[PDB]
Formats: sequence, C-alpha cells, structure tokens
Amino acid sequence: TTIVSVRRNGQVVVGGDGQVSLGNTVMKGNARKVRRLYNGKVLAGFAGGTADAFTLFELFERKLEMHQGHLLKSAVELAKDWRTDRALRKLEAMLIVADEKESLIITGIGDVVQPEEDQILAIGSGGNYALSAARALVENTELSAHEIVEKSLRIAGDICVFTNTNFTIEELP
Amino acid sequence: TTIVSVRRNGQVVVGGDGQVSLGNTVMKGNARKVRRLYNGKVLAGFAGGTADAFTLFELFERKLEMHQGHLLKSAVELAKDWRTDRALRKLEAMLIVADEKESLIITGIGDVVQPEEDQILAIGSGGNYALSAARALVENTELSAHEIVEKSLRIAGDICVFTNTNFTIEELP
Amino acid sequence: SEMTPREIVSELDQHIIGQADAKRAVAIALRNRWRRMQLQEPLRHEVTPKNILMIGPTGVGKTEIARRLAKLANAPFIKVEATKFTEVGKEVDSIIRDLTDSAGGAIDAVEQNGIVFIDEIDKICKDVSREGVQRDLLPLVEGSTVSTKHGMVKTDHILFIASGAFQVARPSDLIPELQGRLPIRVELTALSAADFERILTEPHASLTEQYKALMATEGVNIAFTTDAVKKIAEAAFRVNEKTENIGARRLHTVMERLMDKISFSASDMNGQTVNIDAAYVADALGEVVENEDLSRFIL
Amino acid sequence: SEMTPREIVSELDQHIIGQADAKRAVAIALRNRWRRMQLQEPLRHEVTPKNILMIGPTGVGKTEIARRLAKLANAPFIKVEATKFTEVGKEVDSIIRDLTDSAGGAIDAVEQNGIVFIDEIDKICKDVSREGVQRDLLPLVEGSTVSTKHGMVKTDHILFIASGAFQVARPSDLIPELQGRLPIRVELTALSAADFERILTEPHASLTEQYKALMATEGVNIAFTTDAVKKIAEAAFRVNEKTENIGARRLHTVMERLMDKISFSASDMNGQTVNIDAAYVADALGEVVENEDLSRFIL
Amino acid sequence: SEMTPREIVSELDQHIIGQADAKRAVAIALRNRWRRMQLQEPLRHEVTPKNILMIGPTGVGKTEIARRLAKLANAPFIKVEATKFTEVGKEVDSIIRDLTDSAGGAIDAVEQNGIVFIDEIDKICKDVSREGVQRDLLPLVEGSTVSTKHGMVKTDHILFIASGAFQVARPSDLIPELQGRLPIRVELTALSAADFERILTEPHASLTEQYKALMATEGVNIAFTTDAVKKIAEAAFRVNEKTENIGARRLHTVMERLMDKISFSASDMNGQTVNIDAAYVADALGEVVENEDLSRFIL
Ligand SMILES: Nc1ncnc2c1ncn2[C@@H]1O[C@H](COP(=O)(O)OP(=O)(O)O)[C@@H](O)[C@H]1O
Ligand SMILES: Nc1ncnc2c1ncn2[C@@H]1O[C@H](COP(=O)(O)OP(=O)(O)O)[C@@H](O)[C@H]1O
Ligand SMILES: Nc1ncnc2c1ncn2[C@@H]1O[C@H](COP(=O)(O)OP(=O)(O)O)[C@@H](O)[C@H]1O
Ligand SMILES: [Mg+2]
Ligand SMILES: [Mg+2]
Ligand SMILES: [Mg+2]
Ligand SMILES: [Mg+2]
Ligand SMILES: [Mg+2]
Ligand SMILES: [Mg+2]
Ligand SMILES: [Mg+2]
Ligand SMILES: [Mg+2]
Repeated sequence: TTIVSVRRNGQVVVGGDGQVSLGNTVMKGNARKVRRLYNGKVLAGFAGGTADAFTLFELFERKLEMHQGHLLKSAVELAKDWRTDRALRKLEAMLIVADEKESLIITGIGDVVQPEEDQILAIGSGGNYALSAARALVENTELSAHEIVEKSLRIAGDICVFTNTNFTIEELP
Repeated sequence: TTIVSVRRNGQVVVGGDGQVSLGNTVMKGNARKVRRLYNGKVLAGFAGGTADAFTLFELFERKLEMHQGHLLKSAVELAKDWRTDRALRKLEAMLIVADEKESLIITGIGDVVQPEEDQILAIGSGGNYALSAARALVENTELSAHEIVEKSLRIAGDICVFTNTNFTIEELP
Repeated sequence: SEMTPREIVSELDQHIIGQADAKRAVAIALRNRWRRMQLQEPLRHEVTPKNILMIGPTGVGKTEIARRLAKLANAPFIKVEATKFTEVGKEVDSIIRDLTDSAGGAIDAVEQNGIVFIDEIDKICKDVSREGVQRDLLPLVEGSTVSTKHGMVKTDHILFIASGAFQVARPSDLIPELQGRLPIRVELTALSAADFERILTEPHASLTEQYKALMATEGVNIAFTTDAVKKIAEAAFRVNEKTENIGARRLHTVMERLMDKISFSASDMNGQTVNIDAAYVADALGEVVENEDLSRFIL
Repeated sequence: SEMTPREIVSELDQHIIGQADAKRAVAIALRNRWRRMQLQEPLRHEVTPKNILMIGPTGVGKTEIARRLAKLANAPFIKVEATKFTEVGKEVDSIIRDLTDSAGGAIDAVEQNGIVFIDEIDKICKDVSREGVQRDLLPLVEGSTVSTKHGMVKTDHILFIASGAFQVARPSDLIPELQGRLPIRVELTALSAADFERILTEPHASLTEQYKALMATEGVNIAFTTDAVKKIAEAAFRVNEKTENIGARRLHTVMERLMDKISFSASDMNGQTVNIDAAYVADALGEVVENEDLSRFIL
Repeated sequence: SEMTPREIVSELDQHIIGQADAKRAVAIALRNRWRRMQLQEPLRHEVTPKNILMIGPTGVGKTEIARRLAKLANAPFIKVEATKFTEVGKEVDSIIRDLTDSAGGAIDAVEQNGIVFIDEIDKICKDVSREGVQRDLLPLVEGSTVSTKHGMVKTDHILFIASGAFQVARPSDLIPELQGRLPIRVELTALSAADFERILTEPHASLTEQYKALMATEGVNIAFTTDAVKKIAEAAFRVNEKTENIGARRLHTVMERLMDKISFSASDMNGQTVNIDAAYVADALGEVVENEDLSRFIL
C-alpha cells in the first residue's frame, strides 16, 4: 500500500493505490484506501492491516463527530486514549488525514505527527517512494497538488510489489 | 482446504473439498465445508482451523437470524464486533458466504471483503489455485457457475496436498 | 356464563388480524377457567392452568391477543419483561404484588382468574443471571404463595403466557422445569403486505378509522381509498424489510409520516373533505432516505 | 378550548427563535390531546400519543420547546436524563411517581395530559446497562400502570419527547420496540451568528431585555445598540466554534463577561444612562484567551 | 434592603485577606438576588442566577468567601464534596433535601435565596463514575424540582458556587452543559508570607486575636510583636512550600506549635503578661524536622 498527500495553493490531495495483499498474493486490486469523513469535508487514507487500519479510521471518525470536526484537536484526543493508562489494543496501522486546515498522520500506537514544510505526507510500504517522488516534484515543478500525488503514487507502484495502479485520489475543493 | 464460489446468470455456486488435515496426515477425507444457513437461503463455506472456522460460521449465523437474513448487513455487524474495543478471540479462519443478493468473504480478524467483478471468491490453501482456474474459465467459456466451480476445485486438489477430491457443491436456485 | 372457545376467538378476530393458532390457544385456556370451577370439591383445586409460550416476531400481535383476551375476560392483567430481573421477598414476587395492585386488592379475583404476560422470555436463556430468573419464575409458575400489602395471594391458578422470537434460542433452551410449565406452545406468524392492508382497516378503531375520526373533530372529512390503503401497506412492509423490521407498529409510522400535512392544517379546513388516494400517499412518503451506504465498512 | 397547531407554534415562536419543524411537531401532538378526548366512547381510549424524538445539538432549543409547550398547555412536565438509570418498583417507574409529585397528586391530570422529556436518549445506545433502560422505558412508553403514593397512574396517554444529538449514534440504533414508539422524528438545527442576534433581543425576556430591566433597578438605564448586539452574537458563535460549542447558553457567557463592570458599579450610577455600542463590547471581550497550545502533544 | 456590590465586598474584606476577584464575583451575584425580585411579573421568575466557579489552591479562601457571603446574606448555606457521589430519589437530590433541613424547612427561603457550594468539582472530571455526577448535578443547576420531607423545592433560583484547583484539569474539561452553567469564573490566588502576616492579625477574630482572648481567661495577658507575627508567617509559608502546601490552615499549625507551652502552664500565671517576640517564636519552632531523606528511593 502507498498513501501520499500533497498540499499547495489552497489544494489538498490525499490519494493511494488499491491493492490488498494477503501474504505474497493479491486479494483485490481495487480498494478504496482514501475516503471522506465528517459530511465529506475531511480527507482520510489508511495503511497497514486491513483490520486494524479500518478500526483506526473508525475511531478517528467518532472523535471528529465529537469535536465540531476540528481535526487537530480530534487527533490529539484519540492519541490521548493510548497515553492514558490502560494500553488499548494498539492497532498496527497508519492514517493520513487532512482538510482545509492542515495535514496530519496518526499511528495506532499513540501519536500524531506533522509534515516537514513541503506539506508532504506518505505512509504505507510504498510511502517513502511516493514521498521521494513528490518531495522532488514539488521542489521542481509548478505541478498541481492533485497532479503530483497522481504521478507519485504511480512511481511507487512501479517499485513496491504491494502497491498497484488502481488509484483513488480524493481532493478537497 | 479449498473453497471457491462463482456467480453468473442468476446462479451462485459455493463448493469445496472435504479434507481435514492434521499436521501432514489425513483426519477424514469426507467433510462438508460448505453448508446452508437461514432456513437454507444463504450459502456458506469455511476455511482454516476446524475449531476457529466452525466458531466463525456460528457467529455469522447468529447475526443473520438477527437481521432478517440481510447478508451484507449481518456481515458488517459481525465485523464490527472485532473493531469495537475489546479484541475478541480473533479466530484464525475464513468464510465465503453468498445468496441471491451478493457474495462476500469474511476473515475472523475483523473484515468483510468483496469480489473483483468476475464474482469469483476463493479461500483456503488451494483457493488461489481454484481461483486461477475459475478466473480463467469464466473469462473463456460459457460454462455454468455450478460447472466452473466443480472443475476449479478439482484443478486445485490435483495441486494442493491439503485439498482432496470429495467435493460438496451447494448452489442456490 | 362466558363465551366458548369458538366465540372467544371471534371476539379477538375483530381487534386482531391473522394469528389463528395463537387466538385459538388462549381461546381454550380461557374456557377452562370456566370448565374447572364448574367442577367438584377436590378437582376444582387440583386442575391447573395450561400456560402458554407464544413464539413470533415483533408487532405480529403476541401481546394484543394476551391483552385482549384479558379484557374480554375482565381479568387482572399485567406484563413484565423477563429481563427486568437480569440483575418483601425479592424483585420478582413483585409480578404478583404489582398485579394485585392493579387488580385493586381483590384477591378472590387475582388468584381465581388473573393473567400474566412474560415478554421476551426467549431473552433470559443461553449469563449466570439470565438463567436465574427462570428459577426465580418457577415458584411463580409451579404454584407459590406470595405476600402483598393486601394479603396472601397464590399463583396456583394464575394463567401464564410468555412470548419470544427465539430466533437464536429455541424454547428447548429453557430450564426443564419450565419447559414443563409452558405445555402449550403456539406460533404466531410474521405479518405481510396483504396483512397490513387488513390491520389498516378491518379491526375496531383501525389506524384509518382513527385518523378519520380525529380529523372529523376539526370539522374535516377524510376518506381512505383502497388503492391508497394498499400503498400505505406496501410501504410499511417495505421499510420493515429494507431496514429494521418492527412488526406492525410500522404502520403507526408510515401512517403519521403521511398524515403530517393534514394533521397540522386540518384546523383551517372546516367544511372540506379530503381524499387520500395513491397519488397522495405516494407523495407523502419520499421513496428511500439517507445514502444508507453500508460500504464505508467494507473492503 | 385551546390553540390550533398554527396558534401554538406562534406561542412558541415568541420565546424560541428558529426550529420550525420542532415547534411544529409538538404543535400537532398537543392539538391531538384535544382532538381525541373530543372523540367517542371507545376511540377516546384507543388512540395513543404520537411521541417525539428530537435530534439536534446543545442549546439549540430541544428542551425549551418541550418546556414551553408544557407551560402553554398547563401540563405536568418533567425532565430526566436517560443515563440517570445507567446503573416501590425500581428506579425508573420513578419518572411517573416524580411527575405525579410535581403534578401535585391530581392523577386525573397526570394521565390525561402530562408530558415527559427524556434527555440524552441518544446516550443509552451502542454497554449491557445502557441497553437496558431502553427496555426499562418501554413499559413507560408502550402503556403501563405504575404505583405512586397518590394512587395508580398509567402511561397510556402520557406524551413522550426524547432528545439527542445522535452524532455517533443514529436513532436507528435504539431498540426496535422503541423506534416504533418514537414515530415522529424532528430535527432542530444548530444555531448561527444571525440566530444569536435574534435570541439576543427578540424573545420574551431576552438576555438584553433582562440585563436592561435589572440595571433599571439601581436607577440605571442601559441601551443596547444593534451594532453591539451583532458583535455580542458574532462573539458567542466564535468561541462556540473555536472551543467547546455549548449551543446558545454561550450567550449567557459573553453576556456576563461583558456586563461585569456595569453590573458591579451600577449601584453608584443612579440617574445616568449607559450606551453599549461596539467599541464597548469589543473592549469587554478580550480577543482570545490562553496560549491554547495544543502542540505539546504533537510530534 | 441589603448592601451594594461595593458594601458587600467590604463586609468580606474584613474576615478575608486578598482574593479581590472572588470577593467581587460573589458580591455581584448577591446583589442580583435583590435586583431581580424587585423586577416585575414575568421577569422575576425568568432571570436565573449566574453561578460561580472558583479556581484556586488550598486554604486561600475559596470557601470562606462562600460561607461568609451566606452569613451576611442570612441565606441557607450548604457545602458538599463533588466526590461524595463518585459511587426519595438518589444520593444527590439530597444536596437540596439536606439544605432544606439545615434551612429549617422554610422553603419560601431555601428556593428564593439559598446558596450551594460544591467543593472539589475539578475532581470529578478526566472514570465512568466521576463523569456521571456532572450529569447528576445538571438538574440541580439547570433548574429542577425535588421532593423533601418539608415539601417540593426547586433549584431554579439557588446560587451555585463550585471550587477547584484544576491543576491537572481545566474547567474546559467539565461537561458542556455545565461549563454553560458556571458562567462566571473567578481565580483566587495562592497565599504569601506577606499575606499570612495579614491574616494573622487583620481579620475579625484572627488567630492572634484568639489565643490572646483565650489566655486572657486564665488571667494572662499576651502581646504579639510585629516582628514575631512576621516570623510566624515566614514560618507557615516556609513549611507549606518545603513540604505539603495546605494553604492558610498552616497558620493553625505554626500557631499551636508555638503556643503549646503558654497554653498549658497559663493557668498558673494569673497576673503576669507575656511578650511573644522573635527570640521566642524562633525558639518554639525548631528549624526543620526529620532527616526527610527522600534519597532512599533514588539511584
Ligand atoms: N396481527 C395483528 N393484528 C392487528 N393488530 C396488530 C397485529 N400485530 C400487531 N398489531 C398492532 O401492533 C401493535 C404492537 O402489538 P404487539 O402485541 O406489542 O406485537 P408483539 O406481541 O410482537 O410485541 C399493537 O397496537 C397491535 O394492535
Ligand atoms: N433556538 C433557541 N431560541 C431561543 N432560545 C434558545 C434557543 N436554543 C437555546 N436557547 C436558550 O438556551 C438555553 C438552553 O436551552 P436548551 O433547550 O436546554 O438547549 P437543548 O434542548 O439543546 O439542551 C435556554 O435558556 C434557551 O432559552
Ligand atoms: N485569603 C484568606 N484570608 C483569611 N483567611 C483565610 C484565607 N484563606 C484561607 N483562610 C483561612 O483558612 C481556613 C481554610 O479556609 P478555606 O475556605 O476551606 O480554604 P479553601 O476555600 O481553599 O478550601 C479558614 O478558617 C479561613 O479563615
Ligand atoms: Mg506494484
Ligand atoms: Mg490433494
Ligand atoms: Mg414485543
Ligand atoms: Mg424485541
Ligand atoms: Mg432441576
Ligand atoms: Mg441538552
Ligand atoms: Mg449533551
Ligand atoms: Mg479546599
């Protein structure tokens, strides 16, 4: 899996492949790994284990509904649940979420982390690949945000054997 | 074990071998791995560990009885139980279920997944084999659904040492 | 001195559509109260009720029958959810102390011919608690004396009807002492579109009969058209199937989701008459609500 | 003998800004109490209330409507938090024993036309406890007789309004027996800046109307300027958004955080008049408080 | 008919040193009781108290103010620890039944102008229990009717002051329905050496004022010297800092650890006079006790 997001000129793009890999075989090539939340105003993309990724996503969803969708807050809250005292299941996955305000990735171990400055984020096994690509592009091409993402994923898929070509790019007007 | 299901022209077929393998020996060659649920209107086939497969099946059965048999729903519900907060036993097995409406496989880790488009599903150690077979056939032969399945299983058994020839093919008029 | 098992049925046959076995079951049970009691010195006390176990889904009538038979029997009725006890005696002898309360305090009546309905009994089976109330109820069923602020009342001749869907559990899962005290077991059936239509008009004070009589207060005259009724019904049955099947209470929905408009503005329509036909109905009930996408959980 | 569904709304239309559907919903429900009761021998008892489920956020009025309709209906009102029961009957039949208490003890009134508000019902869903009170409430809703120190009171004709935000849970998560008894479902909307402005002056005894009348006690005369009101409102809406949205109660904050100064020294100002304009408001409400750095948790 | 927000403060200004905001806060709140009530037909009932949230450490006076304002207001006072409820109504409506008890039974007084102090409210935040009492208190705060052996008493106009240190928790952690009902939030400050000195002599019946008046019973005359007072105070502040800061109660320690000797033998000194100067004080208060080695846990 590869999930990368780029943010530039009022545009926020978060897209990823669609391959579900069981061991060294392919479950299904088409899979929506990036989806919409909060009436469709905040973008999400999950990585890791199908099970734990989904259960991570859902938990982030409850928080939003509970905090006027205020992203950043919602995140730190969820993170808190792992830092309390009773170590929760500890989902092995990762989420890249963003909206009109900011971008942010959240591990299922208990932390929220922010982008360098290039507003580039990428999780998954192919992440770093798509990262490099975008981390490049951005620094050398006025390519759109909904464009860099599209090309970066592809660059990855042609490298990560667990990352295919059936993408899904959800942007945020 | 091999459990594959094909769906075409109002026909839904889910059949599988019958071999119970203890370590590298054979417990019993005849075993019904595909069975009927909800008064006999929804098809089921389990894979993995005898114990955990059966306990997965049963849990899917309670849900149906509790949701007017509406398959899809029933599934997502069960899946939910693993995504709540208290990690359930986490059965190591897999189920392929379908009826007049749709096909769907469910892992015991907490997810429900859907078929590509060829409406072909196959779990078990021999799955992918039977898959390939059917994934082929379907694309090149107007063979029935209750026919592709029959041949695909066999192709598998002649390959997977844990998959025998005593099949059981439950179709759905 | 009271109806016959044939006559009683016909009495329920009014207020309730379908469910013959159930209507019949309680029809016998209530005649007996009259048969025994007619009996002599020792046998009047020796014969005990043949309590019932109703098995059917939501809003198909498992309770109406019970509540109606009681009404046509002028008998001390009371309903209790089996689960109420999942967790001066204890909280369970109360089902009698309470019944006697509603009963007024006339024991000569509570004992002789009161009726008890234990809803959701299929729900206290198979967890160390639910399987306790079975035991808690035995005295109640198997014959027990219980103290109440009005005096001593014994459950020797009280009639017990218990319901359940038993979708997951069978009645064979109840504790054996109970399976033995729920001799008679009837099976009410789920309701259909064709059934709704019937409930919609046939009974005494049917939904339509009601809205009609109400609007008649504002000085309005409404008339339901067969074709409309048919649709209202198809409607109910639909959503029950497509979403959460709540039985026949669903009519109380489609009904109110339709009569909204008239119900409001009906005050300012004195003199007029309103005709509820298909084209009307069809336009008060959207079509399907909410994206209802259950996919956001699937891969 | 009482207002019409049009007239009632207008009566709430005063004390409450916005929320038409909700105002309307209860508007019908209260007329019916009058429609039925006008009805004949069997139908007066046969027709039951069409209880409501209000769905909206904090301080948008889901309760005012309920409390106000009751007041314009001179009806036995009572509110209870659904969760009060998360963990002589039990603690829940109390909702009636209590209502009858406040009601005075006149059952002929409690039963005939009392109203019950179950706040936070969206909060006892989906854990083996919360999903018990649903069941605990059924009797209450579905028609039950309950003992109280004043006599027997039945919930057959009590009107039930239940609220909720249902942000996480949908009403479809309630137990089916209940979804069926909360037929009517309205949806109050959150409040806006333009709304606040309105609540700020329009209603009877609006915040401004109050502070104004109070200062008038010390012998002071204050006058709120549109432009000021506009700001007070923009203020409230702001913080609700930026921090914890508490609905409209927020006006009660910005209001008091502004009137602090005058409220204190107002005693020593007899004779004067005070003008609260923008420049004033803008200076009583800092701008933003506390570093509010939520970064100390981020990497 | 009562003091002014200026006059009230001065009344507390006696018994309490420092804490202006707090003294002021309650100063307004108590005038209003008088402002409203002076108001007309509908507005007398419409305006509600603007309850307070005091935030400060131990023994800095968050309670004295409350207790004193009540005394200068001849109003039904009661204190309760928010946590008392961590685990006939329930145990919480009691805060009123109790208040009415102490109040005598005169409801016309309890309701109209009683005051309630909820100590340690910062302590029932963020665990499924503590966050229940918030909800349990809402009725209490948001306006509720409650039964008591003297009659029905409603919390519509009771004044609520709640305290807290909120060192770990902010008031922003309270449930939103409450944050909205603790509009006014003041902040008492910790106490200093220079403060102690002041509490030590200034108030009515100050510690020194007390020991002095007491010894005067045995026929003794003691005189505290500024320089001594200064030391007593430096003393208190010290240990509070160095060990467990208990606020100003600490004066009650250093005070008694000093007056030990005279307090005992004072009976056999009739006629004499005693002068407590530095050299004395300095010699009644050792210097530092116990090795207090907290190293035995370190590596
Ligand atoms: N078969 C039926 N015929 C007429 N009315 C019915 C029928 N089934 C349900 N109802 C109506 O639906 C409502 C629910 O009745 P209820 O007895 O509580 O269903 P259940 O016994 O399954 O819980 C009642 O007001 C009743 O009149
Ligand atoms: N839409 C509104 N119009 C006028 N006043 C409102 C409105 N919404 C809230 N309020 C005021 O805010 C306070 C909170 O009312 P409440 O009914 O408890 O909100 P909710 O039903 O969401 O809990 C009340 O004093 C009420 O007058
Ligand atoms: N600021 C102060 N001025 C005068 N006396 C004080 C002050 N602070 C605390 N005290 C004294 O210390 C004792 C503790 O008072 P208390 O109100 O319970 O502190 P807190 O409200 O923090 O719990 C009281 O007898 C009180 O007179
Ligand atoms: Mg690849
Ligand atoms: Mg083989
Ligand atoms: Mg039922
Ligand atoms: Mg049920
Ligand atoms: Mg036995
Ligand atoms: Mg509320
Ligand atoms: Mg709330
Ligand atoms: Mg204290």
